[PDB]
Amino acid sequence: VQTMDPEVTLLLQCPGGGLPQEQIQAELSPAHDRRPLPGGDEAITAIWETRLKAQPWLFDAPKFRLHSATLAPIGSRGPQLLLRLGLTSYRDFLGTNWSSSAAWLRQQGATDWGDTQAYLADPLGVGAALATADDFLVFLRRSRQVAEAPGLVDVPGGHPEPQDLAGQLVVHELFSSVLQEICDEVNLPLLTLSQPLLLGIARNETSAGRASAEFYVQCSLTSEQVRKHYLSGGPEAHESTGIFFVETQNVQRLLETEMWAELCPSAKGAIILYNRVQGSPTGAALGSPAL
Amino acid sequence: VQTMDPEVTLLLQCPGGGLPQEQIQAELSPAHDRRPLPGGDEAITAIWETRLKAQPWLFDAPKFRLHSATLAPIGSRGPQLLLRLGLTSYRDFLGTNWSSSAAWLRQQGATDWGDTQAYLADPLGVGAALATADDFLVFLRRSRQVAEAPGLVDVPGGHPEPQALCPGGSPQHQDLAGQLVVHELFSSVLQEICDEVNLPLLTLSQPLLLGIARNETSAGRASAEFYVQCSLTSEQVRKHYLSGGPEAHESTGIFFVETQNVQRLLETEMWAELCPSAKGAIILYNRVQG
Ligand SMILES: O=c1ccn([C@@H]2O[C@H](COP(=O)(O)OP(=O)(O)O[C@H]3O[C@H](CO)[C@@H](O)[C@H](O)[C@H]3O)[C@@H](O)[C@H]2O)c(=O)[nH]1
Repeated sequence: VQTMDPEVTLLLQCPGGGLPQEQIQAELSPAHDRRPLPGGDEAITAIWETRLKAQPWLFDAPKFRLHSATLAPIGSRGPQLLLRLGLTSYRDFLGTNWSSSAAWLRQQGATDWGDTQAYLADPLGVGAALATADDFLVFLRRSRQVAEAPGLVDVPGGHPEPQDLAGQLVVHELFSSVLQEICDEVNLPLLTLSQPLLLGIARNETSAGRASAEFYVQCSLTSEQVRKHYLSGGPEAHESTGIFFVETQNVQRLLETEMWAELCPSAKGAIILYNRVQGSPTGAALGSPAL
Repeated sequence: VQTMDPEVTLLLQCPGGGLPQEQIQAELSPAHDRRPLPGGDEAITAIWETRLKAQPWLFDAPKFRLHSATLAPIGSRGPQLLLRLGLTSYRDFLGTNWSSSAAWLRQQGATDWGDTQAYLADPLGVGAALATADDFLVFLRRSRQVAEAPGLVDVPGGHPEPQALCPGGSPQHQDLAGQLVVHELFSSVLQEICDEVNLPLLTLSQPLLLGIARNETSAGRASAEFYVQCSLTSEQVRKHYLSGGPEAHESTGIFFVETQNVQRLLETEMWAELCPSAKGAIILYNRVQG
């Protein structure tokens, strides 16, 4: 499903209102992993060592890989969504998605396996349309020290990391990770946050199609209280350089403004899915039983 | 009655031909319900929470409980078959028949009440040998997201709903008339075929009951197995099933087998793809319909 702004495409769009954790299953399997490059993965090793010469402190972290997502039959007795996930890493991401030869990898991939992403790490990111009690969406200015989308506008992010029921632990890890990041980066108490709702999955084409799962999260605080909580942490309590707010009523028309050029690809996917899927009621995160 | 597959036993085999709906009566009574477990129904509650953690989409719904069945001599006035039914639920079903203690429950029941099923929920399922105009039986492959027998090949079937006779909810035995219950059993069969195969009701004949088989992996849970004919051919049936794409249904494929092969069906590698309840339907079909 192609959207406007060619930086962004939609892999998954959930039905209206979004989907809760309880209606989602995950399948985590080696069959969902990246395919070994044509040929040899030491090309990844070469890039990793070429970087790391310039930045010796770089560390490789494990990530979930998105292979595919399938919506179930409308109003069915099973889960409404199945996520097929593999394992990948930051090292493989730098060596494939962000490598110069990334364009070569997608063509050879769709040729060989009939899937452009077959030779790409495709780590699954997470993002959130965080809505305030007085109906604003929260945005964050990225610090200029980052190589990816420097100085641009973002939404609260995250990165889940790997640790029947196995699939539910993964589903749980994904949903928990967006709450954990909102608390850490925006400095909000967990009590003030609703249970997240998945809105869909968007692909960043500037990243050669890395997907990001986009969630809706409601905050019981007003836009003024959030800002205070954010600032009260001080410059070192968050890795963004500042926060601001846009009325939910103005979010739909937002792409007319000069702000859209400020937004990073991930945040765009979040806004687009928010406008299309919209929100629905959920209770306090603390009121839901943890697994 | 040993059926020959240790996964299947026959509780009842109908005459003919199979029995039409007009010849069958149901009696509901709280005496046909499950006896309260010695430990308690709290053991059922613990198992329910555990199953929900793995599959949150599971829902508890009321079910008919099969207690027993009795045939009468043909020519006798009134029903030739009486089904004695209780009320149970999907929660009780997972907490008893699919409990790890199931074998221990069947023993306690045998000792105490002289009935292996005494402490088991035993919801009554329905299934259908569905023949097409060009003489194939129809088969469907189960999803992996089901609570039991994931990924196995099955016949059309499902659970009759007591809540269908009294939409008010929380059903009592006195709220459910015998003839309406028998009707719900026969109608749930036709409706399952319509919903999962996307076949029009007008193409389906009135189901004939072949008998009742037990699923020994589910600790003897019983299913009623019906014979139903379709006026459409295998090809047309496949087309109907295919409209809407793979996500039109939760089943993952439709398959056809010649009725002549059905007789020998379990000398074939197809047999090893079948869940127990589908094995029950084939064994009764072969025996009652040929
Ligand atoms: O009350 C219910 C009923 C169904 N489900 C779920 O929806 C699915 C419905 O499957 P269904 O086929 O209707 O019941 P099963 O118990 O899963 O399957 C058994 O019952 C069917 C009809 O009796 C047979 O065809 C199958 O072979 C037999 O395995 C179940 O797996 C469950 O996941 C519930 O959560 N609560």
